[PDB]
Amino acid sequence: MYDPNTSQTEKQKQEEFLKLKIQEAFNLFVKDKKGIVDKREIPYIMRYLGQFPSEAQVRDAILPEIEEDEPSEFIKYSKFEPYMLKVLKEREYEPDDPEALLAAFKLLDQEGKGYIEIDMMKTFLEKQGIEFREQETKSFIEFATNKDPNATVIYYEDYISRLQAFTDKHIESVMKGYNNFQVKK
Amino acid sequence: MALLGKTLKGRSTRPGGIPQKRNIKWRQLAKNQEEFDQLKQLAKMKREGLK
Amino acid sequence: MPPKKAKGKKKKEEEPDDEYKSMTGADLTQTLEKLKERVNEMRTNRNYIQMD
Repeated sequence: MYDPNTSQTEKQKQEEFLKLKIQEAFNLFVKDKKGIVDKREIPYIMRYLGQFPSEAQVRDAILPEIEEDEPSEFIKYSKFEPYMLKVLKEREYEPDDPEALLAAFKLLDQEGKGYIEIDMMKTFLEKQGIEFREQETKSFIEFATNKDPNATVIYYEDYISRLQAFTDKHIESVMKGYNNFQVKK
Repeated sequence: MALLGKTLKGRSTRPGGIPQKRNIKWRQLAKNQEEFDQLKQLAKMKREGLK
Repeated sequence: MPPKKAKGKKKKEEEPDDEYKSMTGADLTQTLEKLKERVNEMRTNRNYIQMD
């Protein structure tokens, strides 16, 4: 997305495009007044900016930084755009290497059979680490199993490939227009 | 914080005579960037004539 | 463990001073016409030889 080793003009163009994209995402989450968005939507926007921050990371670091002197239920665009820009430039919460996901899944699959049981995945996601909600697990099972109602096990390789392809397509679509975008004077 | 003597200076280079010149090349910056901005661009467009 | 690739300085390549830096626009349209069809003379030689 944002290239931190380009020309100064390219740097300014990338920064302006990222600011415009952040503004568009903020507007998509704007419901009552422009410039204020719900706190719960803070991580969600990051996922369109290429960041996949964890709940603990956002609660401990993202929320206190975005929050003003006093705790507010709504985050203003003034404190949202700059923090988002620096986070995206630093790529702090970027999704890990797909090889990392493959290694994690193979670690889950002790026998290395290339598949994981649905119940095993549910137990891992609901009992270890930050437990998912019921809808989170339902969506993960449905989409890992390509929305197959008769699926009994999930093949991690193809699910990871599909998720990575979808993420790349989404990133390119959200980045669409950077070639035609120009620095505003 | 100041009682250090690790640094060792270099040599005592001998050179001699011919001194500095006068003020000659102060106004030659008229076309420094322009040529670089022009000579580079004069043929920099020689590549869309390739794809 | 993952040996994170070093954040080596990007290209910002200094454009080589090859023959591509010679003449102005009109002769670039002429050179255009001079390398616009044929290189597919060669690609089509490839294609026909592959068909044979």
